[PDB]
Amino acid sequence: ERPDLAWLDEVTMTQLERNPYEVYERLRAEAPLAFVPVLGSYVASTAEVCREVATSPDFEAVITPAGGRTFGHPAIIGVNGDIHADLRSMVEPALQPAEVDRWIDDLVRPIARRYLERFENDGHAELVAQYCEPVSVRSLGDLLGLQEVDSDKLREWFAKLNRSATNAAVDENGEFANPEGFAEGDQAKAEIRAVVDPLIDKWIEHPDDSAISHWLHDGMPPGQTRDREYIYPTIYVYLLGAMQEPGHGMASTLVGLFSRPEQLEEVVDDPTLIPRAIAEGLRWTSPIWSATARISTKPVTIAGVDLPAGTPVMLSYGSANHDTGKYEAPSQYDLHRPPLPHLAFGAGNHACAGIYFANHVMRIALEELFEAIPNLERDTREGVEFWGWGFRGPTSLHVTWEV
Ligand code: HEM
Ligand SMILES: COc1ccccc1O
Repeated sequence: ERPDLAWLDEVTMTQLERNPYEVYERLRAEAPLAFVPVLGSYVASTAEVCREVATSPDFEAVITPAGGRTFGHPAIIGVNGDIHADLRSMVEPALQPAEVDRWIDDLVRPIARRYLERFENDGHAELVAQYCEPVSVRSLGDLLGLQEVDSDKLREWFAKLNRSATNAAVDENGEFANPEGFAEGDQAKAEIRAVVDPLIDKWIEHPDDSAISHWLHDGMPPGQTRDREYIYPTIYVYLLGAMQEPGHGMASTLVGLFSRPEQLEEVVDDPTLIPRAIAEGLRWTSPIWSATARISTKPVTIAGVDLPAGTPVMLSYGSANHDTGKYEAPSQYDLHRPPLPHLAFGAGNHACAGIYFANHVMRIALEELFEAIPNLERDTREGVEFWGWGFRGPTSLHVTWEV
């Protein structure tokens, strides 16, 4: 235990979920690599340390403890070597930029319009539930082959998997403090199995253009498919973050723009600025805030800390994206910040595989929103609360417009 960091013993899991930025501002200054007792792990808080660990030859991926309890093996985020190479080859075809550009407009734009048509003349909406989450899940769900799974159900599953995979608190002995918090993750997985097993049965015999059919068949000898137990953990990884994060990025970008009314006006007037607005939104409130980790494979010294082999380090990219070595007043959303590197998609061989797709989902969603409701305003009678340490985003976004 590091003596000058004794204050970390009193940091709680609830504090980090409600708002992790004050604790992490101290970590960035005091200890860029620091052991946080309630998380049971070293955490990397600065841009230099996160990028170093994520790209180091002396580290490889490891799943967080609660992530492992939630996803099992081989989750694409938690494995390395030949298995990781295979799972990357499995997921990459539909995410290739030239491929996304073929069909992303015809996928997302009619989905955004469908959800907008439900409320665009109301004069009020809660955009997280009514727009950002539905467009995110319906887009990806259709790409995957889950057309028949309602957006309400996809939203419920990612919320249960989020809480399970971020159920990280440990007690004085390093044991999970809230073991009952994994039960709703187990229940989501059981429901997913009941829906998806018959789809896999069908795709094995009758392949189609759905992404999960391609995960079963691509790259395989004739008449063979990847075993469903081998792909289900990556299906679960998708049904948490890939379903959740484009909605979170959309919504955080909107909260940021509302916080800078002159910048919201600029972006509504000039939608070619939407990609810049989104990149700043991701830096400003990173959707994947501290959900992944790496483990040393040899003894290594990082940020002055001598780590043995086998040491996990959580990558708190959402903190690294407020590093004041890189950014001026990072807690302020600013469209006009210079377009600098950021870590909201991670780094290294385990960096996000879906960046290009995700950026287009968020872009098309915001384009359609501002076209439909150009006089959109935040409802300032309602607070926006952000929640989450592992995955972070606004829990609601009440808006109003003159009808
Ligand atoms: C704005 C939305 C998104 C954000 C901010 C985001 C961010 C991230 C981050 C931070 C990681 C971990 C990287 C690391 O540990 O260094 C990651 C991993 C990953 N993401 Fe994205 N993600 C988003 C959307 C998506 C979508 C929509 C997909 C799929 C269609 C996707 C697929 C993946 C995959 C497959 C991985 C695992 C990569 C690996 O471990 O090799 N992401 N993402
Ligand atoms: C793409 O989904 C994830 C990325 C990182 C950690 C958990 C996820 O579900």
